[PDB]
Amino acid sequence: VSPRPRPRYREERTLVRKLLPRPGQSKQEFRENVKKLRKAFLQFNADVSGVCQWAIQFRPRYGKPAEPTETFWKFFLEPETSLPPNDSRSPEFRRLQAFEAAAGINGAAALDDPAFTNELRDSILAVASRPKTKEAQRLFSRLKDYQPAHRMILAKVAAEWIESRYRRAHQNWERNYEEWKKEKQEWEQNHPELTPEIREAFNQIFQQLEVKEKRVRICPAARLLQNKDNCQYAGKNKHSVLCNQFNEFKKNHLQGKAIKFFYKDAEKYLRCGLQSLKPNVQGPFREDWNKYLRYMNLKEETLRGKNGGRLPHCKNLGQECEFNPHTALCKQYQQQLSSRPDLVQHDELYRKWRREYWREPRKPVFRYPSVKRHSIAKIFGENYFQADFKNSVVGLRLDSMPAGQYLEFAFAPWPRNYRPQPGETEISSVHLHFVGTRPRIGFRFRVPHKRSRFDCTQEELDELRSRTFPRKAQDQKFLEAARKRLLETFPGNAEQELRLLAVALGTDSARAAFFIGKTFQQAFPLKIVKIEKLYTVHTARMIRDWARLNARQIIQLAEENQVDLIVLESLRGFRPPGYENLDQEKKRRVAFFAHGRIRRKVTEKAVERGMRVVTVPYLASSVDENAARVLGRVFWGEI
Ligand SMILES: [Zn+2]
Ligand SMILES: [Zn+2]
Repeated sequence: VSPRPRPRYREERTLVRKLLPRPGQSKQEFRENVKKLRKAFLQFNADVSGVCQWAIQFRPRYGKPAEPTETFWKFFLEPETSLPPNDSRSPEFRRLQAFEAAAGINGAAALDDPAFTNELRDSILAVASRPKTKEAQRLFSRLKDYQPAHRMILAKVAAEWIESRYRRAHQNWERNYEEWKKEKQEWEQNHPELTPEIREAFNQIFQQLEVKEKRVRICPAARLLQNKDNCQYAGKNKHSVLCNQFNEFKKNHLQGKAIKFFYKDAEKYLRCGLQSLKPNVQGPFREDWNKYLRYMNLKEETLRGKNGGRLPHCKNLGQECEFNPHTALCKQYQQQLSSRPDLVQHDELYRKWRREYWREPRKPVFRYPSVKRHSIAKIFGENYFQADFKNSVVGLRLDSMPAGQYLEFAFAPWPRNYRPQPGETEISSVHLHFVGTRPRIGFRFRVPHKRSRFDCTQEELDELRSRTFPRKAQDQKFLEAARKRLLETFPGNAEQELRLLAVALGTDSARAAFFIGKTFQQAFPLKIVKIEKLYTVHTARMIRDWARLNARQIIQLAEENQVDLIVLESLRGFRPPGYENLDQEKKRRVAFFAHGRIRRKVTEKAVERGMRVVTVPYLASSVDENAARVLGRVFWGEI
């Protein structure tokens, strides 16, 4: 039996508490002690980042031959899959030994152990034989004089940082990239009129302009050819300012028949005079008119100027505007097309291609842990801390400070409401980070997942969605493989007994549907607030509170009905450019982020409470809320 990969949903908790002055100690003592914690936090970031800078040079490069360094790369990241299960030592200790050999902190002697394959031994030699940058020599010169336990922690935190951020995202991207290429080739074979020559022509036009966006914010080629003042980008709501203004005038100051016919009578008036109006509206018109000239900032003189008596604005907002001139970008495109009338025909088809197939999905780039976002925490393990939950005091032994000696702090007491009380768990480690200038400590302890009735992991359902079937065009294949995996690993008759909560998120109201097998059993109230309310892409993140709070309601309702499976709805696919006022593409982008966040929190909690999660595609319809029940039938594949 070849050993299995570590879980991604970890069976562990960290409770974070503010570090406080210990009662009877000067603000100055605290400050000097907090200064020592800050220096150790920053040194730990420097050390992990240094290890990452060294390790990341051996990442496999897409579509290239495996380097001889690759086995060491794979092992550093996930040592457990290459070691014997009956190893007397931990994968963490084995990683330490491989790292020391590969970095020349030690020799290959430690690697004579049969725990290590020859492939590993050979890969580690290949790493050690390479010249080291000055930076790596400085890092290894420093780490050589650390205690083994601190080096082990460093290696573990760097390896886990790289594996969990970069490597998962890189593996998701590779499959996304591979399938995008197959979908591109098929779309091009099915639309052969968009030849390479034509694509190139448009590509060069959009480079010459300076359009780096997939989705071009430019009037259609053919609208642009009409040669009128009609852009959909220049105004507010695809009309001039005056057209918007007149609409407020018509709601605020006009009444009865005047709301309809004032525009018409004003143009009749301007061209042919008051006596051209019906006798019975001359009176009201006089008043409506001098009011009109005041609410807009218009003179009757200059209005008589245009086309023999015409108002310089639309009469409705429900019509294409002729007073809304084209943006400078609309006009440059128009200039490019005028010397290329051959391209006009293919404008729309080329923009469809450009939105999907001009740019490959972005290959992830390695990111270092951020000090300001406290991406990582300094680890104090077995003989480097003490905790007294009676007097809420903690001792933290810095790296070179002797055994039994601690810097001592109080901390915000463990809440009584917080379910694992210190006495019903064991603290394996304390984790130090800073939020701004303020020190925080995390008490780390193990909580096993409740066992699911499904003999399948959430990690398998995620791999189906992210690797096996990554494209939107593969949604149907994703849902079919997920349903099949879930039905085949449910112990009984899934179609009669599988307990499922469906919750419809987004522009489908706050309703949930409980199913037993394929049978809709009960609809349940669910009090969610929408993304419209509660109002460095931001830092006023009240999404996090929105996500945690709304996640908790979904989980309570699921647990209350001994649910096996939570089915979520993803957010509506992205509309085509134009009829997207800048503001509403920001608000659709906040929705997507916030909803991503609710799904992740519900998933993490669900796996802890012995459940599984599946996110179905946005309910595509072609006036009451049946939506959660429809979502469940979509899962079962009746719709
Ligand atoms: Zn335009
Ligand atoms: Zn208009």
